[PDB]
Formats: sequence, C-alpha cells, structure tokens
Amino acid sequence: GLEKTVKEKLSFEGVGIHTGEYSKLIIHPEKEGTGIRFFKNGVYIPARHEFVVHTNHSTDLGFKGQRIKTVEHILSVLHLLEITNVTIEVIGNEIPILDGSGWEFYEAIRKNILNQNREIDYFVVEEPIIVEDEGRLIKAEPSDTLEVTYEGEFKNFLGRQKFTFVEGNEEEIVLARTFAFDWEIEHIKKVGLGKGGSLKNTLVLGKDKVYNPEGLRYENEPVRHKVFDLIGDLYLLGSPVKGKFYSFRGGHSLNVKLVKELAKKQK
Ligand SMILES: C[C@@H](O)[C@H](NC(=O)N1CCC(c2ccc(C#Cc3ccccc3)cc2)CC1)C(=O)NO
Ligand SMILES: [Zn+2]
Ligand SMILES: [Zn+2]
Repeated sequence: GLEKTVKEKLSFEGVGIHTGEYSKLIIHPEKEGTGIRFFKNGVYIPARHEFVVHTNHSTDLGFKGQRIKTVEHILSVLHLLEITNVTIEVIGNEIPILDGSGWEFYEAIRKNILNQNREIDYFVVEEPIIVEDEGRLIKAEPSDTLEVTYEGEFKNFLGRQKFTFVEGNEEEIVLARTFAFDWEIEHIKKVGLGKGGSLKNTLVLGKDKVYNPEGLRYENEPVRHKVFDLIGDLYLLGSPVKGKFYSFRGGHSLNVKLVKELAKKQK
C-alpha cells in the first residue's frame, strides 16, 4: 500500500510501566521517506535496530545520550496501521503504558491516517531463517502477508497456548495487555524495573490465580500480547514487514537478534 503519516498532531500521556514516571507523547506528521523516529531533547532517535540499547523486559532506544524506554507497543500499532513517516516526540523517559495494550494508540491513530504519494518499500523476508536461545526459538520464512505465531509454555494454570495474527486481524491483538507472573515481580523491581506496573495496566497471574478483578480479556491474552510485542520489535527493520514468523517462548532479546540477522542478510 501507500506510505502513510498522521493528518494532525496526536497526543498521549500517562505513567511509564518501567520508570513509574509520568510522560507525554506528541506524534507529528512527516513527509514521504522520513521513516519512523523518536524525538527527545533536540535529538532524533530512528526506530531502527542500530539504536537498541536494552532488551530485558522492554525494547529501549538511545542516541547521543537521549534514551526512550518501552518503544514496542507504539511501534507495533504503527506497524499494524502501516504508518511509515512520523516523529514521536517524547517529553520524559518512556512511552506511556496506558492500559497495557495498544488500544488507545490504535483507535486515535487509525482515525487520523493521511495516505501519502509513494508506495511502501516493505522489508520482505527472502528465505527461511532460525534464531535460537537455550530452548527459545524464532523462525521466519517468505510470505506475501505478515503472519505472526507465538507459542508459550507457561508454568502456571495456562500451560501451553498458541496464537496466530494475520493481516486484517489487527483488532485481535491491539487489546491484549502486557502481563507478569507474581513469582517474577520481586526480581523485576530489584533490577530497577516495573516501577509503574499495577493491576490497572498489567494482567498479573499467579500459579493458579488471576489478580485482576476484571480477569482476562481473552483466554490466551498473554500469547496475543507476545505476538503484538514481536510485531513492534519487527518494525525495527525500518519498514513494514512481509514474512511468516513463528516464535516459541521468544522475548525482546531474541526478537532483536532475529531483526539484526535479517538486516545483515539484506545488508
Ligand atoms: C509481557 C512481557 O512481554 C513484557 N512486559 C514485562 O516483562 N513486564 C511489564 C510489567 C511489569 C510489572 C507489572 C505489574 C507489576 C505489578 C503488580 C501488582 C501485583 C499484585 C498486586 C498489585 C500490583 C509489577 C511489574 C513486569 C515486567 C512486555 O509487555 N514487553 O513489551
Ligand atoms: Zn508488551
Ligand atoms: Zn531480568
């Protein structure tokens, strides 16, 4: 399809899940060929793998001493809507988590799309590839359509679950929230993370319990969210992606490892 920007400036604000600080976003329209980039304290940070500085519990970007935490959800929404040219101005240190899903970003951006004059030059997976990390695995193969499967093997009541996104089913993953296991929270807080995490923005699960009074939005909400996360990390290739992906227990580190191998392959 055509390259796309936003019709007008779009604003979002709220707490960041990791920093726990309040931050504000301003999504600015941009001309054809600009690409997706962040802007903080006079510095432009392109939404590309070369700018990744952290991958543990979030994908973070940095350039010239300016850092932005948790870019995955906003990038996933922009990837799904095929917004190719925008500047995301960040007043703070992290993208707001909002309700833990991409819903608010998705709804506001989809109503404000401006089609542009050039076609999208997609990042097209040309051959099969596999990346691994001690049991964890991500594979990609050619496909005319973006298809993303995530399979989890949870150590609680959820057990094994699988979910596949295909083009046209964007609404099936944009409402799936970030999640956490109660036995892992102490470690996350000890490593200086999850400061803004709560039952208002995270689906919190125990061995046999759901902490959230509203419960799960879907029986497989965690794997739908993991698919949404991978689509965000795939946008670090610098263009909307065409390929069929399968992730078995993948995370941001393995997602970025795949992205860098795909980019190197196509140099
Ligand atoms: C999903 C994954 O891929 C990942 N998030 C992840 O690993 N997180 C975010 C949530 C953090 C968190 C959330 C909630 C709480 C809390 C709480 C609480 C518990 C009981 C009662 C009241 C509040 C603590 C840390 C933990 C790490 C993700 O979405 N990456 O894009
Ligand atoms: Zn996420
Ligand atoms: Zn950790």
